[PDB]
Amino acid sequence: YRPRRFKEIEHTHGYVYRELNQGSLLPLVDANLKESSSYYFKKLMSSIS
Amino acid sequence: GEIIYDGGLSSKLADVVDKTTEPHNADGAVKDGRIAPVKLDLEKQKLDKL
Amino acid sequence: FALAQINADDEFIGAIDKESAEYLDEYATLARDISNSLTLVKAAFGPLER
Repeated sequence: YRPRRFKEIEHTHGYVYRELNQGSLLPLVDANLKESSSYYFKKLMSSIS
Repeated sequence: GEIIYDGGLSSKLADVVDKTTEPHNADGAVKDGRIAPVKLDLEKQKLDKL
Repeated sequence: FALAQINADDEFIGAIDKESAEYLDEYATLARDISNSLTLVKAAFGPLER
């Protein structure tokens, strides 16, 4: 796979702002999930009809 | 005198599209029998449907 | 006794499930928000006392 080319002006004088922080889901995951699992499972079933 | 050769219809090797094109498979002398590329909505900056 | 038939033929385009792939990609956005929100609160409030 490869990206598509932009306009010629954007390749010569183009600048972009980007952030490199992917982060982690651990702070939300790291918990006692016994009580909230049932509520999560209900939402999981509704995602697919 | 009589004109034997004065220009004429000229063949072009290739045409060049001046507009940006969406990804596509071959649909000319070669036709691709596979499914067209699937367009997926990814890398959403703001959360939606989650 | 009454087991409903579940068909997901319309959901799959070849071997790609567009809806599932897009839903899973939103967790990457949530990961960025969790880390950024935690850092921003830490710098603004610092250690906490009760």
